[PDB]
Amino acid sequence: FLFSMSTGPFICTVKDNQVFVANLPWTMLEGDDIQVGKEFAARVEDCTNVKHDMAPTCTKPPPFCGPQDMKMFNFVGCSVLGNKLFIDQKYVRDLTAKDHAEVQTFREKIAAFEEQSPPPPPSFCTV
Repeated sequence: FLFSMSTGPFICTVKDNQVFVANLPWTMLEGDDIQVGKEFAARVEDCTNVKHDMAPTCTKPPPFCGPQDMKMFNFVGCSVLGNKLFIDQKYVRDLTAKDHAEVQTFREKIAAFEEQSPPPPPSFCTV
């Protein structure tokens, strides 16, 4: 398809200080949080690969995994997670009001297309 959407929680882990949420580079840990990232990452690997348990009671995601109920929108060319934009799996910027407007226009066009010339992806998916 040309669109998919979901609500958290998403899989969260850390590699080389980089926090990944839904496979996107959400934020990077510094200072006294670095070791916390290491412990968490270990916990995630143990929970997932050894216990075969992905429940938060096992993984215990720290607050740096972001809001556990944030929304994700996937378009052709880019994705929005929470209020952050990613292109080619790289953070671009925080969404602006205009960006949110494009998201709703796209959702409304996808709806139109469904009951129906598919909508083009939001302009922010380019460059």
